[PDB]
Amino acid sequence: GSRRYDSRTTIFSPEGRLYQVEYALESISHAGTAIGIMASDGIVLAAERKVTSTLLEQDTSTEKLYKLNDKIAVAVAGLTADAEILINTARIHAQNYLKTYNEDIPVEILVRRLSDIKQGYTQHGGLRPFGVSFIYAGYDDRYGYQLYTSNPSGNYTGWKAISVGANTSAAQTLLQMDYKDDMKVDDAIELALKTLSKTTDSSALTYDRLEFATIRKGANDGEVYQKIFKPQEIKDILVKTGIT
Amino acid sequence: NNYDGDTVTFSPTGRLFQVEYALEAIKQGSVTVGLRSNTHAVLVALKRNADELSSYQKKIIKCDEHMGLSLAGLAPDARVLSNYLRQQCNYSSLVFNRKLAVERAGHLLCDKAQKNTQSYGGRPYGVGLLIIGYDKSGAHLLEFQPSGNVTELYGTAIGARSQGAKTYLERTLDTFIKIDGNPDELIKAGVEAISQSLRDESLTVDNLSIAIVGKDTPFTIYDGEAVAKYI
Amino acid sequence: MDIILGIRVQDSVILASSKAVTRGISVLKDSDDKTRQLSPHTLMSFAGEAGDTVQFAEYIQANIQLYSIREDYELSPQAVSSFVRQELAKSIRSRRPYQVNVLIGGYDKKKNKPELYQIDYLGTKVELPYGAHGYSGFYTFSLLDHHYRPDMTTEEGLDLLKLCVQELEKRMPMDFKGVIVKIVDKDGIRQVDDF
Amino acid sequence: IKIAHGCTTLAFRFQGGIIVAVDSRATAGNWVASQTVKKVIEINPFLLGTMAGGAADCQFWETWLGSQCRLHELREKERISVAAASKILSNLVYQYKGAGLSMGTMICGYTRKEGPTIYYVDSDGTRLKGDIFCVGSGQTFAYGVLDSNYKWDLSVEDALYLGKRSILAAAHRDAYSGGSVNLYHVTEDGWIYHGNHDVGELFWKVKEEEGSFNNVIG
Amino acid sequence: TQQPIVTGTSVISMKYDNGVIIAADNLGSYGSLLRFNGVERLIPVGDNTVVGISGDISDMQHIERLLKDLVTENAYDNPLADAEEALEPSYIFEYLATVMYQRRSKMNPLWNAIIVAGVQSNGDQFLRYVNLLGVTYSSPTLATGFGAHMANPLLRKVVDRESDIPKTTVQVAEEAIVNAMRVLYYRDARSSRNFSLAIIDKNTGLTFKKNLQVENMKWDFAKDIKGYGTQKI
Amino acid sequence: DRGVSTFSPEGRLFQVEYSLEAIKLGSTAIGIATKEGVVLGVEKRATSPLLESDSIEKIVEIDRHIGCAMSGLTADARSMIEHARTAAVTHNLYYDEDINVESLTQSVCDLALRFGELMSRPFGVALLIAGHDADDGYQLFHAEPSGTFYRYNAKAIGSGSEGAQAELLNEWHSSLTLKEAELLVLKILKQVMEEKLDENNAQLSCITKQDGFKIYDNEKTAELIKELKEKEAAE
Amino acid sequence: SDPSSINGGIVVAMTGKDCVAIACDLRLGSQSLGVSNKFEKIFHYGHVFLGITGLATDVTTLNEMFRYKTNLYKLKEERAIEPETFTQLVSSSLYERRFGPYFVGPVVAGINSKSGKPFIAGFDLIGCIDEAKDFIVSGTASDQLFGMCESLYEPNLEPEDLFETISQALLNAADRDALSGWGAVVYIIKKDEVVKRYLKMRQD
Amino acid sequence: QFNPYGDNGGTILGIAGEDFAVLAGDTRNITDYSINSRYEPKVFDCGDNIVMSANGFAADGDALVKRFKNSVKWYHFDHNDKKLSINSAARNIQHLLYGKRFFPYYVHTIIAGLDEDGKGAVYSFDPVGSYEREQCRAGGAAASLIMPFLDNQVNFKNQYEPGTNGKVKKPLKYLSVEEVIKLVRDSFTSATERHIQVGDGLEILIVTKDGVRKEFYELKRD
Amino acid sequence: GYDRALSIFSPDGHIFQVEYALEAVKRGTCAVGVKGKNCVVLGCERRSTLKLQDTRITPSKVSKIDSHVVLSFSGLNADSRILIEKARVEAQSHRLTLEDPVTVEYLTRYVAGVQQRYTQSGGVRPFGVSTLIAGFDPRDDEPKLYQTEPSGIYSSWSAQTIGRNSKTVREFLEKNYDRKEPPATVEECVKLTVRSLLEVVQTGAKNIEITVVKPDSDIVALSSEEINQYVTQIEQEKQE
Ligand SMILES: [Mg+2]
Ligand SMILES: [Mg+2]
Ligand SMILES: [Mg+2]
Ligand SMILES: [Mg+2]
Repeated sequence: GSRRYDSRTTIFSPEGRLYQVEYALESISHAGTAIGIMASDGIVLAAERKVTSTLLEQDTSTEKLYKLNDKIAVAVAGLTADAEILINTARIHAQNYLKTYNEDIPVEILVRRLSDIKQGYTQHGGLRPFGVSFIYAGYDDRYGYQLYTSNPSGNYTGWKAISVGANTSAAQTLLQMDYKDDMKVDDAIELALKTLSKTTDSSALTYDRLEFATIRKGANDGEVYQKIFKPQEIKDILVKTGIT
Repeated sequence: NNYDGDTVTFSPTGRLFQVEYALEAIKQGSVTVGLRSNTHAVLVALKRNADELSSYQKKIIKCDEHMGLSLAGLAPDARVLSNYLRQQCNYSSLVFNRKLAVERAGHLLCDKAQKNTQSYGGRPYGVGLLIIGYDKSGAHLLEFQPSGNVTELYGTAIGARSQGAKTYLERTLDTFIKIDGNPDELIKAGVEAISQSLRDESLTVDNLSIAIVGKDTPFTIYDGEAVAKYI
Repeated sequence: MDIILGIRVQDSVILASSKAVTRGISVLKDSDDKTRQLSPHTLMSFAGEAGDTVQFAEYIQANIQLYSIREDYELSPQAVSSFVRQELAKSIRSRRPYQVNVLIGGYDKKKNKPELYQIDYLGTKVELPYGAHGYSGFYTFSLLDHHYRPDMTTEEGLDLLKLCVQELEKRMPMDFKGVIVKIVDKDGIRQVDDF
Repeated sequence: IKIAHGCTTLAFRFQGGIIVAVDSRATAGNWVASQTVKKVIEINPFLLGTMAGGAADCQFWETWLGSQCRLHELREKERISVAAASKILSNLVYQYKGAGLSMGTMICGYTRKEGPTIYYVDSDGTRLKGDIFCVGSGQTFAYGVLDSNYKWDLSVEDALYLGKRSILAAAHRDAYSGGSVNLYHVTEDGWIYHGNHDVGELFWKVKEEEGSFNNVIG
Repeated sequence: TQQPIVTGTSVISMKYDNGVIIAADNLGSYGSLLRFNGVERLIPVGDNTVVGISGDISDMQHIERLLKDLVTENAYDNPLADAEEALEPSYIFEYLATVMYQRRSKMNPLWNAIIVAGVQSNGDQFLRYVNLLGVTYSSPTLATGFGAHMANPLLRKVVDRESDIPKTTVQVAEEAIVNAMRVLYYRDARSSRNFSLAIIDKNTGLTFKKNLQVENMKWDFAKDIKGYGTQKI
Repeated sequence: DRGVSTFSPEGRLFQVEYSLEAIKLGSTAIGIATKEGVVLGVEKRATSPLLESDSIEKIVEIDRHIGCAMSGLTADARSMIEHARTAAVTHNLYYDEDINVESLTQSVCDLALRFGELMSRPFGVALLIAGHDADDGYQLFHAEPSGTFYRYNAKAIGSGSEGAQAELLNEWHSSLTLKEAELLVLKILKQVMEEKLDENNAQLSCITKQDGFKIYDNEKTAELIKELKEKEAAE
Repeated sequence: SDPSSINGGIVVAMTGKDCVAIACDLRLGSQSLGVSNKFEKIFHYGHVFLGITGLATDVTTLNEMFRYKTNLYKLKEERAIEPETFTQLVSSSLYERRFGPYFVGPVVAGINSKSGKPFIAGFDLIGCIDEAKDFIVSGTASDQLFGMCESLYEPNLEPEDLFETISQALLNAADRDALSGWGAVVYIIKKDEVVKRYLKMRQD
Repeated sequence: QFNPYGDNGGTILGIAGEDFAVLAGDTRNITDYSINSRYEPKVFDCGDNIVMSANGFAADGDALVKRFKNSVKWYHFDHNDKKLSINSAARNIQHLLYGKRFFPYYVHTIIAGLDEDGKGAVYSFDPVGSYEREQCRAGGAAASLIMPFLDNQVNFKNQYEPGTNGKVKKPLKYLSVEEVIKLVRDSFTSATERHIQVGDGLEILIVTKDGVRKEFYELKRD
Repeated sequence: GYDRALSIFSPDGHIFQVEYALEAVKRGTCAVGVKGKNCVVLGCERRSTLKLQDTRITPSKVSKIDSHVVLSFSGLNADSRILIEKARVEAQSHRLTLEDPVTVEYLTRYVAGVQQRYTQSGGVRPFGVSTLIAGFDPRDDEPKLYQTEPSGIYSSWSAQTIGRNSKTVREFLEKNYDRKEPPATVEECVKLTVRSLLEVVQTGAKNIEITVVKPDSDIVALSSEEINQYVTQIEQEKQE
């Protein structure tokens, strides 16, 4: 019968590893680097677009940074198509929680549920896992500003600063060097860009090859604002920090 | 070789190896004999034990007041098939107030075993059955094989060294067929038949299993001291 | 099941719930507690169809307790009330709806404010300073309209509540065998043993 | 046809455990279908259930309960609590709510952790813990005798009589109750049966010895 | 839940010494309208059974198709289909009886009263009734509808108990049936003059008589009946 | 790979034959049947000294008149016991009587071959089902993952099964007392067990008509161990 | 037992010169018993306003549902939903429950941010759209509101004048209805400012 | 509207002796005011020395007996030809009846035989499965006529010892098979006189350790 | 639905998928459970290759199943969440029907049963997780500590460890733990647990987590400084 053609996506290796999860992570390691840095008064999300072409429409484009609700956003590393499936699920889950409790969903709860879905694809169903790693940047009134990451295994962890995608080894070392706990958003912005600028496989880091976003309490009195940076705004912030 | 992984595959010569391997399980099973006259039908079965401390595996199963079989091979498969026969016999009685014909019984077993040999996932039955019975057209003896092939016979035998008993019955055909209105003589002929398949071992009191059905005889099984008469 | 009341004061929520359980022409019990603790700072009283009331109350209780363990965190009274309303809102269009009316008294530890929610079996939620279900309201509401002040103490609230129970005991046709009173505040839930 | 509807049943907690007392009559309208009905189901050697409302509903589901209790103690290696046992039954009938089940029952037991415990369970889903319960067509009559004579510090002998007398009181006045009185005494080491008492003989015996029922000529 | 539309009235039957007789008129009534006149309500199954059906005709035609299909199914892989393993009346009845009760149990009955008349393989007479409720019974005389009220009394004067069966000849039995059919024509408002009669004998086999008529009727006395009491002209 | 319900050229189901190998790796379990009762004994085999041995439950009650001992992948037995307990109680509910030991065993054995491509693989555990009923009296059954069950006068399963079975062949007779059977299980267990036999690493049980199925205490078994050692030194 | 008249309440919407107004009472009752005088019936999703009369549980449910749907709309479309589009969404959602409907009388009101055109619309319980230039009415005093609006209304009213007209329409209609009143709210909506006014009315 | 139930009339009677038990029932089958059959047996030998009758709606009566007979057959298959005890049969029937609790078998069921101590046993069931062992039970159309007579003559109710001032009751004792049949025959001739649905014939099934015997008696046919 | 039998027997009688699930457990961070006279302590390793972590929000290794029972684990982190969730639901379901919280044995038996079901169900792989479940039964002061593993077998332990280098710490506990006299106090039990982890961990900074469970739903997690005091005390006594 059909047994002959089954890859058996949800099995263990002799060493106790999940073949498909490991190979999915290998896929993600070639994806454009995405960085998240959490400050005391906000969060930064920075991501490098995959080898841009000059005729690509840059302003009306979305590849790396997606909005889940007003308080939570994600940076993507891996297959974009896979990520969008998960993003729509996450957006729906956030609205279900709001409908049920009349309160915006706590960041961890959203992250756990999305990570539980990924877990499912590694344990049952016989389907390939989602070739995607997320960086979740969000706020709620319990824990305040939070950074998380999830990967195809369905395992998630919390961070002060973290990178996913390509050159994470080099990127994590540079973040570990210059990061400190009393850091501000504007400082975190500068660290995020400096790290990408040194870990990039491109010749020079430019505005057209970047996606940038912040989550501050920079709105008027005790409320959170999401800023997805425009092309011109990235061009300005790149000049202001002295990279171009 | 490359064509025995499952029952859904034909070999280049047109063989179904999984069905043939199921047939092989019957040859390993203990010998059992079936034979009939015009008035009665008899099953004789050599039971097998694990060791001296164990009991002897029961070979004969009752299906209705007028029908039953003996098994050789996987006993759980015989339980499934006998249970199916019990239901079909019972359906015929409740719905049509009609005792199920032994020929239809065979046809139903054939069709049940066949479906298992044409579909992916499933496996063939690993057991051979000798169905005896007495219906509106007299006494009957059937031989079921898990390939699906069912055959009506005067006499036969299946299991290990069954060829000895089968040759004997082929010689004795003219004698035992006319044993009408005499149960004990028809059993004796069946006991003498199964004796042609014995090696080193002989028929003891808790080893031999006999069943009979006929004109004015419901399907009844004899074990233990009840078969001491025939040793 | 008949009389359930609720009064939100300055620093607490007070729930009063009748003790009688009547079936036919017999009062089977006169010491029934018509309430469940959903969380340390959230209490729900209930009244309605026999069986449904307790079955619903405990189902909600279990769900909230499950949430508490999972998140190691207590849901706000507002959040619990919304969850409860939705469950009843689903229920009303089911094959056999829960015929249960509830009051949810809770103390929000983040806001440091007591909160009283009234939800009927249709899933009709309202936040109130004082509430009641069934015929109880027809007597108490007008009495509370008059005597109730928003800055009252817990002791003033209990006296106001005594005034309601006295009026019910005078004008209600059925003997409801008094009430069990419970207070919900910053320190949690406690029962008034002498009322 | 109509089906059997055998009723007067009571059960009360006291110092020496629980008393359970029931009548024996079952009716189909005015027709007395049976005078010898067993309205106490012996769920197991430690638990008792009472029969009121649907005879079949009570029988079927309370022996079913005995099966669920046996499976509990096989898996948990421990006696089932009266709370748990009663709730297994009340949760079951709640699933059937609306379908037309008819049950008024007392689940009575005595465990280490609980002591003597009585749960009233109802076909409309009600589950009540209590000290005194009285269910059936003649329940009001039995309540009158129970309420005026009940104390926690009754002796096992006096408690047994009180239960017997309360059923008699109902058997007399309530047309749909009578036949005979079945007594049970529940202890921690199990229930103890205290015999079948014909009401016909019990009435005259009580009348003479007690001086009661002067309205009736004997 | 049904209501019967096109309906057939009484089916009457009885046992005699060597076999059974069954009869039923050829009418398909549509309420009070005597709509269809060429309706055969006796349906033979093989050469040893006749099934007489009253009630809803659409459901009767369904039962016809079932019986027709039963004969086909029995013949499959059956070398003795026209011999030892031929369909018996008892087999045919039990099958119908099963269907009738299953349908009533699904609250969607076949709105009929059925009488299965025949002769078994051992020569025994078979006569048994079944209806929309799945109710079954057997008796020396069986009748449906008005036949129960009017035919049975007349047929029971011939065969009152079991011991009267060997004493009753086919001539006497047929006479009683034909007489009963006449009485039903006098008194049943949904009956017709034309009818079919079937005899299943253990010796002579199945004899199926079509296009019979009620005859030798008494109507002459009607001319003497004037008014409703006092009228003289 | 290959099908789960595949036959070998010799006419055996691969997965069933492989499960039998798993059962050989399992700890030893012995059962002996007498006219005074049936005895069941097992090797606990704690993987480490820190493991509380009393929590090792390899002897199990099915009903008051039926007991069960296991050997192999013991986790697989849980659902088999659950089914057996349900079958036993359910029959009592339908028929107001005890269920026959054979009928119970047959019900368990029906699960065995309900695997394929139902559960994904056969059970990796063998069971010794001991019990009593009014018809056939005291009985001991060996229930395999093949769906087959044999009745036995005595039977050993597990790692030291072939050695213990040969010993049971010589020692068993039809007039054994219960006390004699108890000691015989302890004796044969001590022979095949790796570590030295005591009350903590070995467990006894029995089923009698009068008192039903009982697992022995560690105090009771310890005395039977001491009684056994003295009797062997006495000649 | 008439779902649309258990709780009681009313909503009214009007258009003016480069503006719209939507107003509602505050009552929530259980037939004769008044239960709440704080139960607002007007909600908004971005710049689109929705008033809902009828069975209160559904009023609450639908608000939560349209919040749910307009939030997902905004995330995917990257813009706020417009009144014309929302009107269609409300209709779709109601008709989805054709044979088990929400017992409501919704009313959409708002100004299209692109064209600047004032827009109002009403619906029956199964989602039939009732578009109007002038005014939309809903609730247990709809008859009264129809009568008030038809006589009091005139086209091209300035925001300040429109406030007086809609307020007087609601108040006098509510006072002739037992199940309506107990306070009132009026939303005056201009292109990029929105004023909300609580009216003083008789509390019986 | 279609009514799935009907009343086939008739009446049945079960009496238990010391070492025997009888289960009687008239042979008349009716609908409304018509006789369907003067001999339509409704007391059946079901095997294992169990006799059974399900009186009321015959279609449901026949379905139930048929299902129980089948249950006895499968009990033999599944439990090594074990004899089904009367108490086990009773509990089994309860589950058959209650299985259709919400669409009942409209029948008063009675079974009779010998218990496991060899003593006479009669069990009676309501339509939905409530059952009880008794010495005595009449069921069906004329049960209200027969049953009080049985209380008086079998269980000696309301009968006191002569001269004892109504203080000493008449002592209970087992009746002989001869005396029981006399009571059965008188019970049915009496019921036939006063109940229109009872008559034609009386069929009694007597159960001893030796087996199941039958006796038939004529009844008035009007 | 995906039906494939992934967990199957091999010629030698092994179920490789179950055994490979154990290898995943062996890869996981070390976890230890020690029970004293009146308490149980659950110790857990946290690998220090991860700096820039946010310990506030990062999932804790020890999880509360109910107010009186806790569960720690070693192996696949994502898999553990599924077992914990099911266990938490069953804990509330037990309270609802039995009107009494679960025993530690019952909760263990449930979790172990789930793990077993995944070893002979089609289309699924076994859980790459072993658990240590600890707590106190309702109205009981006897400490309970149980272990489960992918195969589905479970058992009770006076003290036990699982995860990477667990054979080293099990060696330590086997000679240092006395059955006749377990840790009499909370301090003694925590110290022995920390000592055992110090054989394997590396540094006693933010690498060790300790959770103490006491009778009547008394559970608390120790902070960095509190744990660091045990580390400082043990090292000074060691230099001798
Ligand atoms: Mg009375
Ligand atoms: Mg008004
Ligand atoms: Mg007013
Ligand atoms: Mg007459």
